[PDB]
Amino acid sequence: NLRNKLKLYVITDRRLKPEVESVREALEGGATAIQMRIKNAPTREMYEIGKTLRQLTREYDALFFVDDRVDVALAVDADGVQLGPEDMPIEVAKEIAPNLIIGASVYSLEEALEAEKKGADYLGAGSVFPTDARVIGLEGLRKIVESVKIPVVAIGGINKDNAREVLKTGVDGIAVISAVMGAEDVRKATEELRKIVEEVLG
Amino acid sequence: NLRNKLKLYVITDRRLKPEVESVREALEGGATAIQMRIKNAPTREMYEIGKTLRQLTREYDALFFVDDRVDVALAVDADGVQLGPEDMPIEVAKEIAPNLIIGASVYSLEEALEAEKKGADYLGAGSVFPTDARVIGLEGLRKIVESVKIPVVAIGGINKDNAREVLKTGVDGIAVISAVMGAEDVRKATEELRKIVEEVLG
Ligand code: NI
Repeated sequence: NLRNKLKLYVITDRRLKPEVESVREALEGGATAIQMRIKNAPTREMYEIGKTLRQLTREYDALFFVDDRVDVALAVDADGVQLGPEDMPIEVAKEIAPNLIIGASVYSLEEALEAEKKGADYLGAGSVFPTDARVIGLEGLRKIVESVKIPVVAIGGINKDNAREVLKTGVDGIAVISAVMGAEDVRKATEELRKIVEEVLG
Repeated sequence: NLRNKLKLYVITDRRLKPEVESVREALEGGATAIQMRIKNAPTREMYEIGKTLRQLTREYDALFFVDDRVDVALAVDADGVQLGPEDMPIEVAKEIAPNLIIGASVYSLEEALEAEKKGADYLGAGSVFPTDARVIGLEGLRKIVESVKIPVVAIGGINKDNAREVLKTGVDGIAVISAVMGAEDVRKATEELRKIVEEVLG
């Protein structure tokens, strides 16, 4: 279910590659979850791209999340929304969007446990490595994993050279941006990471 | 109902004045509707300000709208959302937020008729005068008024000097930004406009 489909979590970055093409390649390569993350674009544009990503993810039986924007997630029938300290409070998103899966970006053990208490469905725990400027490291990531019962996706500076050490901490998934989106060959970059995920998680 | 509460429609602009302070003064001055219009702030901030303006508007029995953001409108229990060409499509907004009043920003007769057809509850028809920079003029405003059955609020370049001529096109209300938010005394500017509105519309 959710826990399994969070294993390889790929986030868009139009600074690096256009969303639709890059998501297609990531999905070809074995991404199990996609997050649309668009910093500054009109709502209509977010909606149109979101509709396309919702179709592609469905074609590959992948989960689809939108960063921040609950309106957009609702409008495109996304599986969920990712929420951080500058976003809609968890309890409020839950009220207005009771069927969305809520991911919470957390940067400390206190924040992890609080997000879980407020009803987050999974955590994005970071930043594991330098990339909020807070860096939790492998040690901090491991402590969050040990303390919470909801799924935990590691994030922050994760790539093929460190993915194994990250996955050894007990997380359910890794989230990547640059490692995939900034690659010369997006699909191959994703395949390399998915192999490591399969190797460590089983 | 809606039609009577659209008569003096005041829109925020933090480029001129902060929202909470200025909305209090406009409500004191007789604004009947307030629209929160914030560019480039975090969702958390939009939510916090929205909650305050929701409370304020209720205290003065004024309607409360949010520009663009259906998520924010839902989260703060606003009365409605205003939607333009770069925003969520009307039909989609109605699907995800079936209890919100929908205002449509329209800049032509075709846009007016299409928005009404799609189920807009009222129109923001403009720009009447120079202040999306499209200008429709008094004749274009009148034509819209003659052609649609839903309430029409005029917008764009409106002030105490041209407000009567605008009101004589048959609109249900006037929307102002600079005339009130750019005034030295926000309350007094709003009082003046409200009087003009009451005197023409009766
Ligand atoms: Ni390909």
